[PDB]
Amino acid sequence: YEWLNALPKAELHLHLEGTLEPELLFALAERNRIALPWNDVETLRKAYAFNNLQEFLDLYYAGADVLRTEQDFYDLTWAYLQKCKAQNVVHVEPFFDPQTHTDRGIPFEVVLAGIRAALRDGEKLLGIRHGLILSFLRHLSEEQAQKTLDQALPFRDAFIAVGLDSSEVGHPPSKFQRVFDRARSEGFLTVAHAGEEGPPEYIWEALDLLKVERIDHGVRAFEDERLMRRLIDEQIPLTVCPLSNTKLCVFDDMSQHTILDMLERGVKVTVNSDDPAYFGGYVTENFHALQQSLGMTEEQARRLAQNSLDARL
Ligand SMILES: Clc1ncnc2[nH]cnc12
Ligand SMILES: [Zn+2]
Repeated sequence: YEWLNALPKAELHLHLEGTLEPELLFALAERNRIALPWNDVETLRKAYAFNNLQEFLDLYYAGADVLRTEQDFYDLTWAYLQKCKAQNVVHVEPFFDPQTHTDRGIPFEVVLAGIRAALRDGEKLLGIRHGLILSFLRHLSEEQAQKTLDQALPFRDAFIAVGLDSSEVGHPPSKFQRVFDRARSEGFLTVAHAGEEGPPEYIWEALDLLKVERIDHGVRAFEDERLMRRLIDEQIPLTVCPLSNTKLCVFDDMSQHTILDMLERGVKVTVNSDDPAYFGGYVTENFHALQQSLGMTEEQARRLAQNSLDARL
């Protein structure tokens, strides 16, 4: 572990809202004077049992209530930048979900201020380079996304890419092709969750329609050889999330996980923690689960760590 923790890494698939620890959640609630459904930290922590993506999501959004002030968004981001320091993540390209917050009345500018501040502290004090990614909520309309992109236009230099998360199945990338088109046009790079719960088809759609620069998750590509051959050939990065997939039941066990398999095949896979407060591990704890349940070698360790550097935007 300490050896794994010492490796230099990049984290390219990480949702800031999913770094919200039960302890922080209770504290922000107290500061904001909010009566929580949950009786204590322990009761909330026990609630992190999932049978799929949605059950997690419903919870994950409920937690966003305590996020209300610039200082809230600072605290959340800075706490994660500190974990990055502990685990020697020297670089971050994190997600946030503007709509989760703006739809609750919080001004877009407040959300951004607190995160940006934290990120500045991250680089000047911690030596952590960052590339903020703005994610669209895919269960919601393209209209709503467009409205969000309009909010982001004045801020466009704060974001290296637009992303796409939330309930994957039944909301294909094609749903958002116009806004993504428009985003690239306004000079955004792009990325997307594809093939977490949804079919490989969604991953071709991400590559070709949404013109992503990397596939987030992407594990279900394993069912599609033609796709595999493309991944391997184009060296398109995949931001894979071990704990997330186990917690969400994408795999029934860590021993069933295919990330090493892909790696030995030449796929440019990376190790990321995704929603660390909900999956019980930051990036180092992900590498470690690989070692424990799949006898990952120090060899493959260094290799996955290096891909995360290579795949930076
Ligand atoms: Cl991994 C993932 N998939 C869909 N929605 C999400 N929100 C935070 N992480 C997410
Ligand atoms: Zn994710």
